[PDB]
Amino acid sequence: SELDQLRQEAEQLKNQIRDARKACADATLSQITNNIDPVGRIQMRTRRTLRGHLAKIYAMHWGTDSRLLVSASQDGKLIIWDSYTTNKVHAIPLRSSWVMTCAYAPSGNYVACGGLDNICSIYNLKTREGNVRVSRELAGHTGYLSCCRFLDDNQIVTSSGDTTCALWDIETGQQTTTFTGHTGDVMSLSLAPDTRLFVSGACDASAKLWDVREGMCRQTFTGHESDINAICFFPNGNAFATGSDDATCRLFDLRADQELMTYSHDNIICGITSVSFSKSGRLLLAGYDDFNCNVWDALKADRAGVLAGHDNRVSCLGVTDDGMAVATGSWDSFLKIWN
Amino acid sequence: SDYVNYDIIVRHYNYTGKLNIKLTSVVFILICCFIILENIFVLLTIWKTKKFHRPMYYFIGNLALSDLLAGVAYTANLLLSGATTYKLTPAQWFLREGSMFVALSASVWSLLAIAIERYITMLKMKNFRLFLLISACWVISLILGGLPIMGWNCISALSSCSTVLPLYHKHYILFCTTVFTLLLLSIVILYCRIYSLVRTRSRRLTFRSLALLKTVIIVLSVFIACWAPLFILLLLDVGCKVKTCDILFRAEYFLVLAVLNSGTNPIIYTLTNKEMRRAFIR
Amino acid sequence: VQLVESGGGLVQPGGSRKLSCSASGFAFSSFGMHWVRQAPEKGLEWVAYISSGSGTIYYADTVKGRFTISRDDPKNTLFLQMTSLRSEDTAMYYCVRSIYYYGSSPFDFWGQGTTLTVSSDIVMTQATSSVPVTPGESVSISCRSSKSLLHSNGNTYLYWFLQRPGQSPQLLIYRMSNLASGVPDRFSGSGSGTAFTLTISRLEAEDVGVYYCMQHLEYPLTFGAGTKLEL
Amino acid sequence: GCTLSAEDKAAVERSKMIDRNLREDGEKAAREVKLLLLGAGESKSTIVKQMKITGIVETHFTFKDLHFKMFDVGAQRSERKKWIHCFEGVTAIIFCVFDSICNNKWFTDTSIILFLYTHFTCSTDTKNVQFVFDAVTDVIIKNNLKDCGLF
Amino acid sequence: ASIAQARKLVEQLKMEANIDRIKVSKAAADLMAYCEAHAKEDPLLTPVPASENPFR
Ligand SMILES: CCc1cc(/C(C)=N/OCc2ccc(C3CCCCC3)c(C(F)(F)F)c2)ccc1CN1CC(C(=O)O)C1
Repeated sequence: SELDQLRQEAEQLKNQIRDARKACADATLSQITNNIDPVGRIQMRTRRTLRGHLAKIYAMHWGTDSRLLVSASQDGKLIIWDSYTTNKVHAIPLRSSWVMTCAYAPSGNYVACGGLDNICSIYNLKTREGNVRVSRELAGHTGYLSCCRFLDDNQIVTSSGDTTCALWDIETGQQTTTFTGHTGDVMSLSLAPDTRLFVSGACDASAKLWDVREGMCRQTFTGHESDINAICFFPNGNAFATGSDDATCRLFDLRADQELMTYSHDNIICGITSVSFSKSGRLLLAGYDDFNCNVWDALKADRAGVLAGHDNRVSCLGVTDDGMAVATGSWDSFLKIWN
Repeated sequence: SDYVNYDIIVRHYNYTGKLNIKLTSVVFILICCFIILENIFVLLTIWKTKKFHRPMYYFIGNLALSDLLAGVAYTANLLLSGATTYKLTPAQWFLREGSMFVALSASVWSLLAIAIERYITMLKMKNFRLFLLISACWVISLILGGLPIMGWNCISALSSCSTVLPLYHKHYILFCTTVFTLLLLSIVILYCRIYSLVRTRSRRLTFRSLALLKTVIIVLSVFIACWAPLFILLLLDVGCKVKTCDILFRAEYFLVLAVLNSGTNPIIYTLTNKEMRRAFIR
Repeated sequence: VQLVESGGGLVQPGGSRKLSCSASGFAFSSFGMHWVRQAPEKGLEWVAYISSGSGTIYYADTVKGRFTISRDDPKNTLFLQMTSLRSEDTAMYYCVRSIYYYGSSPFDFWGQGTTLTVSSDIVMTQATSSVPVTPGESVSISCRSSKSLLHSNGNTYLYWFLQRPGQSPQLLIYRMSNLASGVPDRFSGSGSGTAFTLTISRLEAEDVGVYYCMQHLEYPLTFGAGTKLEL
Repeated sequence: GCTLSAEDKAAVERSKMIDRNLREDGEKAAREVKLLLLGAGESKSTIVKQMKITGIVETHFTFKDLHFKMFDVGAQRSERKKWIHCFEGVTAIIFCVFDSICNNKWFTDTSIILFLYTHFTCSTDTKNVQFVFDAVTDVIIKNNLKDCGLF
Repeated sequence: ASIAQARKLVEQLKMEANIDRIKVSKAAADLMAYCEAHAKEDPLLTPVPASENPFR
């Protein structure tokens, strides 16, 4: 009985929200902003090529000094690099070879990783005995493990195919919060600069915005057609960019709760594997199934300044804090530095 | 001598019997144009397909480049020789001879490089040998090429010249015959061993097709079909004296069979590969 | 972590002797080792080197070709073999621990020593042989260089060590400005190329001894005379 | 390398040592076979017992100088792609007793072993090990011929 | 069974209903401001002399 009434209430709420969003759709981003010069042709080139991985690369992550890097691949290894001299600093062997993600601690003391084993592991770098050892193992998710990011030396947040996300306490080892509400497999997430919010995209084609402190769903976002593969976050703290399997990436602003602009081209009919921004928010960088990493603008919606060197699919790419370099890993087992 | 005196040419053509001795040129030029087009096309296709940046297609590209060099050298020998020889120094004469020998040597060596690598890959499984082999090929070709200037010539002992080439001792000819025999035998044995290995390891136990003979026959047959007449003619030349054999003057027609291999090669090493054909489709 | 070494005593002229060092508590095969000596009244003085991997070996110009250094990784022990001992070589000999990658701290653990008795390059000079001190007062020490220690890559390879009356040396400041782990935070040091000063705040007790400065820019490694605080 | 300090060369040496150890591991691990076991609802353990036998559970057996590792993802019986994101390069597949499996673009050239290549299993049919060994050897031969252009 | 699910959905939508929105032109001005403001430290957008680069 109450089901029909609640359905009608949900329909009314949906109509109200749609009309509230339409009440502010003044014009497109392009129309108000015809005052922008294109950056022009942007050409980069391989300064350094990092060699040593023996299988496909699935994830990388920069250190916070803009000089050290961690990378993970299916040959069951986790390497730390010196990008100035191409030296190798550490190499860490993993228990399970079906990994999917990794992170580095903003202080320099810890790294993390995980995948199909349903566990997230934590590694201490600065020990008094001169090696790297495991500090923690987090257990309690039911599906596989997709993404993770330290907040400090004692707090990490982690997403799963359970249709759930969680917050942990590394000292004890328990979830201090859980976030339920999706329907399909959660696939990605990005932290805000102040580490007080986060975003996460899933298989059910939607997204949701979450608050760490309180712990309930705040906002949601529709606009794609297939599942969501990649999500990053813009420098303001108000934006985040998706990249999906319908061959599209999209931009947004949280305070206006409506999609703004797309990034597509008919010559590309593949899926986006990864995204990332640049300091000014003037260089969106997106990898693709079709072997080459494009370089998009942000406001004028129209360009792809290829970074073509790789002979297979691109999995992952990221830019430093000082903003002077870019790395890409690939299914061909190479890492490359660019500027 | 001074390497610039003009009496050497007259004296040697006199002792030979050719001093008083063009549609062919047109036909051969069209052949060379076809060869150049084939080899450029093969290179251009391998370059622009990222799935092909592996050692195999590198060796294939080496063979294409060697064919490309052979064609232009043949054309240059067709033009710069003939009536232009009398008014030409012995320097350009030695230049012409070395330019012709080096490219044919390079082609026959690149074939052996490709044949050697395949045999190793048949060691069942799943940057050093590559450069070593390619450099070996090119360097040994260059070294063996230029020996006509390095003190081998019949400028001093006139009774030991050659009917087809007035200024080579028979020793050069014998040396080249030996190396050619060696390389041909090695290529034959390598491919027959590859086929025997697969035939043994598959058709020994019944499991729950090959069609590998269809390519070995083609490769071996075209190779031996093209190169046989020139090899036998150069061998026969040694056993005859000057002003003796009237067939020794007929070497103008046997060279095109040797040069025609450089145009056959792309077809064979492409069409039997199905991925290469579907790469040519676009 | 511990490094215990033995093999000392006294010998007749000419002669020979071997020394050894036993390690326990860390990953011995990823570190590189040193031997450092000290005469019964003078300063410190370096002897030899060996890398992790056994690829590089260095020797001091004073006795090069008459000593020998070697290791044994699977059982975690270090050796030094020396022959034809002269009357000068009477001193105490130490074993020091060291590791190099981007950001490591070298020279950060010393052993307990062992006593032996027998019957151009950069210069580093300590300011004053001894200074009178009073508790609770800020105090400062200084030594100086001949060449510049600053490199093109942007570092400055000068070091500071402290030795309390009756113990082994302890690392304080590495690569001229960085403070080692387990050190009270009241120390600090800086300087300008070729001129350097170590400074202490709120002078405590148990901070009596001799302060030393070492350079590590090019082999050989060189020491200063020492600067003793009196209390 | 003349503008290197005394401390930069020590870093270079340890990087070289790391490279050596990586190459040894890779040479060791390049010669193992990975098999993805699949099957319908209770259509599978009958084989899993015959060879003397939360999270991905993976088994392990050896036979005639080939190192075999088999995996199971049968817990997820719903339409599965967030596991096919990561199994793209497997050597073969083993059924036990279909449109989505054999008619996908990433499995364009991926054979599949079948149990009712085809075979019949009985109580004492220990030949179920020789059969899978033979099938994988045949897959490997085809792979090698296709790589070296000879096919 | 489904009563709790429907109630949770209704409450979540009701929570999402309220928001102090803004106008799109304000968002555009803010983004264009953050871009034109902090340009010069965006090297992958602005050349840097080769003598001061850690990557040659
Ligand atoms: C028609 C006369 C003629 C003949 C030639 C010859 C003999 N080429 O032989 C290439 C070769 C290359 C390589 C080898 C082997 C060694 C290296 C590995 C491969 C096999 C051999 C070999 F001998 F062993 F078979 C032969 C050149 C120019 C002229 C044109 N002259 C006529 C005159 C004019 O036209 O006026 C100029």
